[PDB]
Formats: sequence, structure tokens, C-alpha cells
Amino acid sequence: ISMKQLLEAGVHFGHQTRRWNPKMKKYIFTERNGIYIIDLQKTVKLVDAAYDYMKNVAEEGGVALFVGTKKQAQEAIKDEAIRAGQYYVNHRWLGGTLTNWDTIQKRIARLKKINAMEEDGTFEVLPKKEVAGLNKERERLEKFLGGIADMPRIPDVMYIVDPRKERIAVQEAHKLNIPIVAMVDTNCDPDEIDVVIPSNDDAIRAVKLITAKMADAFIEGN
RNA sequence: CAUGGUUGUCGUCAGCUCGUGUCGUGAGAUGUUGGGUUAAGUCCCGCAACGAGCGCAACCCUUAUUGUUAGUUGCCAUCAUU
Ligand SMILES: [K+]
Ligand SMILES: [Mg+2]
Ligand SMILES: [Mg+2]
Ligand SMILES: [Mg+2]
Repeated sequence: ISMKQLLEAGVHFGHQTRRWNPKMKKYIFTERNGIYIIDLQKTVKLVDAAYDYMKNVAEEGGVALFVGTKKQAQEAIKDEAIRAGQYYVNHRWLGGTLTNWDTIQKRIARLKKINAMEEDGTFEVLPKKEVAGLNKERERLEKFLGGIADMPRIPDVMYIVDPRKERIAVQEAHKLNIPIVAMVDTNCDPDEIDVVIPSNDDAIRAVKLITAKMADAFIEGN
């Protein structure tokens, strides 16, 4: 990646000055118009390190989970994670998704079962009311657990967009000792993420750019 | 005021709970809360909760129309007689 790519993506922008985090001054270059400016030089070095770390993790054969519910991030993380073949959560992270992984598997099994009924032909013979209700249920299960529907085990790495937004996701990660590679913003906390990627979380283009670098890293590892 | 069984009661009110997870040092909490909505914890949405069970609802009986099968002990429109 190039610092110019970042600048076009608008990565350098941060949040309002008052809404920053003092711990983020280690990666803040200067403040403009009441807003902070990330240090894109540290950004370039750190994104390189994250690409390297993601490549190493993929080479280990572990499983990667890309998390983002931010409107700027949901579609981007979905596409990039699907492109990498690794699993994603885009709409809403369910409490206990990983800590209660066992229970969530029951819902995933339900989702697979409802699909089998459709393929089997039960849906055709099901009464109008029954089939309609199952479509609604199936839709919700796909809506929530769809992006990880076929995950075999607990992920060995979690990529995150705006951990401050995905507070619960970071908490589950820490509980399970899952290393986190995160898009940390000027208002976010760096101490909670192993591999920090100082970047604007509120730019669609920037989220796509960073997620694309990471998806490329994992694909290259595989 | 040793009990089984049976029964009254709130009340046919929509409540009562558990599994896993999570929070709290702990008793506990969460879900069951909230915006809607319903007769309903009925249901949608959101939510560190995800599910599940007893409930609720439906399955049951009866009444309101009617198709067909049956047509005597029942019915009499078409018919003729009492
Ligand atoms: K519990
Ligand atoms: Mg209650
Ligand atoms: Mg209910
Ligand atoms: Mg809720």
C-alpha cells in the first residue's frame, strides 16, 4: 500500500478533537479544524505489519473472522471476507457468538436444516402458513449467522472495524485470547488490540481500502 | 400442623422458569428489559444475550351456511285418496 492511496481514501481524518483518546496521541500527527490527523507514516508501517501478520496467520491455516457493523464497513467487510473465503459478521454481533459458540451452533444447525427441507421438497408440501413462517425464520438466521454459517471452529484471528463500535466483539476476543487486527480511530483505544491499524473508521473508501489489503493478505497466505 | 389423592383461590391473569453465555467479590443480575403490538411473555423490531420448557394460542366440543351419502320410525314440494 502507498501513503497516497491512504490520503485519497481519507484515512488521515479522525474524529473531533474533544472526542479523541489521549492514548491515540502516539499516532496523531496534528489537529485540523477541531479534528485530529492520523500520522500516515506510522499508518504505512503498521498496515504493512498487519498485512504480514495476516499472511502469517493464513499460512498457519487458522480461521479468520472479519467483523464490521458500521454502515461504512458492513458491505466492505462482507465482500472482502467472502472474497478471502473466510467468515464475516456484518449486521449485528450476537452476544455470546464466540463465548457461547456451542449454543450458536444449534442455530446454525437450524439454518442448515431449514435449507435441507427446501431442497428435499418439504417446503413445497408445507402448508402456506408453515412455509411462510420458516422463510421468515430462515431469513433471520441467514441475516445474523449467515456470514459465519459454515465456520468450522473458533477463529484464530479476528479483524475488526471500529472496535469502539464493536465493543462486545472485542470483549469476546479478549475472553477467548483471539488476536485482533483493528481499524483503530483517534477516539478508539489502542491498548485493546494486538495489531493496530490507525485509520479513519467513518470513510467508506478507507474501510474498503484497509479491508482489501487484509483480504489480499489472507488470500496470499492461502 | 404427619400425608396420598381430590378441590378452593388469585385467574384464564400472562405470567413462572431453566440450559449455555455474560455481568457482579457476593447475594444476585441479564434474557423476561426497551419502541411498537396484542385478549395474551401474542407478535415485530432493538438489545449481551442465544435458545428452550411450563404457560398463551391452535389441535378438541358446540352453535351460525352448505355440498354429497343415506331416506325410516323422519320430511310432503310434485301427485291422487284419508
Ligand atoms: K443464567
Ligand atoms: Mg416476570
Ligand atoms: Mg410465548
Ligand atoms: Mg431484546
